[PDB]
Amino acid sequence: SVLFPCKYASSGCEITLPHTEKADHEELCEFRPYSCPCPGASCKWQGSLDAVMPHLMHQHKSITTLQGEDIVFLATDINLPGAVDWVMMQSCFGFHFMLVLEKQEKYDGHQQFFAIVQLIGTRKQAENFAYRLELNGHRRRLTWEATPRSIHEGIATAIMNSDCLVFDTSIAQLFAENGNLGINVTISMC
Amino acid sequence: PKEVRVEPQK
Ligand SMILES: [Zn+2]
Ligand SMILES: [Zn+2]
Repeated sequence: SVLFPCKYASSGCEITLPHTEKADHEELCEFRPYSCPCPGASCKWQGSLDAVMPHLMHQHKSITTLQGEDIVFLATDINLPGAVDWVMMQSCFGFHFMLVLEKQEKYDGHQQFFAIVQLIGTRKQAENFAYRLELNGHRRRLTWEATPRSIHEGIATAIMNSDCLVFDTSIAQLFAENGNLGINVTISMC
Repeated sequence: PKEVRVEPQK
């Protein structure tokens, strides 16, 4: 029944909790710094939520934005060697969503793809949305639907748990044109 | 419902 201030009180939290509860809150706390939501381990930026979009605009100029709830994410050059990243932004319902495609090295020459959407917003806000990722090919279709992650949470855990759209190179070839992959992204509200 | 060519991060 002794109460401790949140470690992010200096940033404005005002929550005080029993030690039993302290870390569980501090992991979820809105006043926790946001890390750069871009894929890969190159950018080490951190800041508040309101600083994220300007950051992305200053430091990640190549990232393109599309307005609309229903768009096509065309990842080019998917067979180009290494582990690689694709990222773009989708604007709708008064929010920005980051679309990420990530290629990883798996067991042998075989590689795996992970595709996922994050909300540029809080976890609570993230709960109001759903997204759908669609791969389309000749007489085929692969679909993944879920709740977007808040960038507060990030995608490392989701991707690690296959909690996103997961497919490997052979799957990729079925849906690819040239060396490019079209991903249909549809956002909706719950 | 448009499309966007996205190149690898680099
Ligand atoms: Zn707090
Ligand atoms: Zn960054």
